[PDB]
Amino acid sequence: NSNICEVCNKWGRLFCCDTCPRSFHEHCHIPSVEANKNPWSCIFCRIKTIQERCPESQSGHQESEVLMRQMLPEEQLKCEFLLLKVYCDSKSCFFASEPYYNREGSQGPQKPMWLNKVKTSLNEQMYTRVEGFVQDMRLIFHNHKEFYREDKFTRLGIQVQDIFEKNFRNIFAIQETS
Ligand SMILES: [Zn+2]
Ligand SMILES: [Zn+2]
Ligand SMILES: [Zn+2]
Repeated sequence: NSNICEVCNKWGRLFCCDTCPRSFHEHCHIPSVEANKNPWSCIFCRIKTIQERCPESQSGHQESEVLMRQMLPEEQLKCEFLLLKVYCDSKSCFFASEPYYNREGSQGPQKPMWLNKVKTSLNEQMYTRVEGFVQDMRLIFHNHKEFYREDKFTRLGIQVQDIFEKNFRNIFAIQETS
């Protein structure tokens, strides 16, 4: 196994996947690494199994159909994995914890949102459709862009949204378009 967390790239108290060489901090993996379970397989491996069991699941889909899916166990896992992919980028730090807003010439968003809040919401099974999770994720970056206006810091929201969107299209097998 790797000797650094797959998500944050640091060493520490690491749990190793039995079916692949990746390793994780307890609360870096999503869901948090399970108490017992020998052997244990990471989210990466669980996602690869879904694909392998239903090869046609990789055929293109329309975003509108994906959003309307109910959050059955496979969709729950796909959203957990998508969230984890965002935490894998170091720029996610800006979006992880609860924000506050006090900048001359700007007003804070009406509905603040952050990654740890989406993570708690997934853990608590608060989303009934994929659309609820995707809407909160896109709201994180939209709030950032509107608040930071012409400050160059706005770019961090564009960057981390691009990671989210590329991974959304991959994980949910969105039909490729020009
Ligand atoms: Zn970690
Ligand atoms: Zn694995
Ligand atoms: Zn099949």
